[PDB]
Amino acid sequence: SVQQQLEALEKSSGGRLGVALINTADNSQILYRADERFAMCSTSKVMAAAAVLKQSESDKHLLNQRVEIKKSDLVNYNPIAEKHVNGTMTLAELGAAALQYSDNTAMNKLIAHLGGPDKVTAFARSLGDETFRLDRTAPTLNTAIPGDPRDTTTPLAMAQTLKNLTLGKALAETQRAQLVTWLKGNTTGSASIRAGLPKSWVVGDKTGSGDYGTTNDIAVIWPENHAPLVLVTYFTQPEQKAENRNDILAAAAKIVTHGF
Repeated sequence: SVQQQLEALEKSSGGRLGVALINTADNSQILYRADERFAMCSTSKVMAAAAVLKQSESDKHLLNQRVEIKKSDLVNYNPIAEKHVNGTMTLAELGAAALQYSDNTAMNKLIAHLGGPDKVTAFARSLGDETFRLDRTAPTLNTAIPGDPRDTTTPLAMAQTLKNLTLGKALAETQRAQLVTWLKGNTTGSASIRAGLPKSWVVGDKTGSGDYGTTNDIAVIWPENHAPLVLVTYFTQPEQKAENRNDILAAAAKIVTHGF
């Protein structure tokens, strides 16, 4: 019935829905188009921040390293970085801004620090993720053109990697905890996966939206009396100027976390 419910949701939606839920109680999964590629949009910011966290494991000064913010670094959506023009932000602060506010300047500074989008890909590969690819900086990583492989992954690959990052083997403990803290403090996800869940469940997530009405969210969810769930909900539409549809992500989240 869960499969039927997701099929029905997609049927009405006017787009293409991708879901992967991993239930860490038993490693079971709920999958819907989970091996199809979707543009990640800002969900990719998790991988860039995590790559810097990985580096910080072997450089105790890295997270407090100053990064100069200049007016020319501002792009299309940078609510935190714009406050710091002519000043500095630390790499930790850039991670926080990228994840909790989806700050594009912050994402770009993380990418630049790492040595370019391909370094983020290499980090994902180092985690066993064969699917993730980062090709561009922000905001062009949000073009989300149907069939374009740039800046894409699959729901299952991203769920597996988010699990490894937040609950599993990817990062040292202090860094894992930092990533979790960041995701829990996200400000941009109220109407997405979170809106489909019991209000008191603890959740960390990263949203992403782009053209083609591409509307995404990746989450780690801690029920009150059950093992964590890792959930990726990706959604994209056929027309370039389609509205984004966080409601669909909330609906999908409700479907797959029910009976629980």
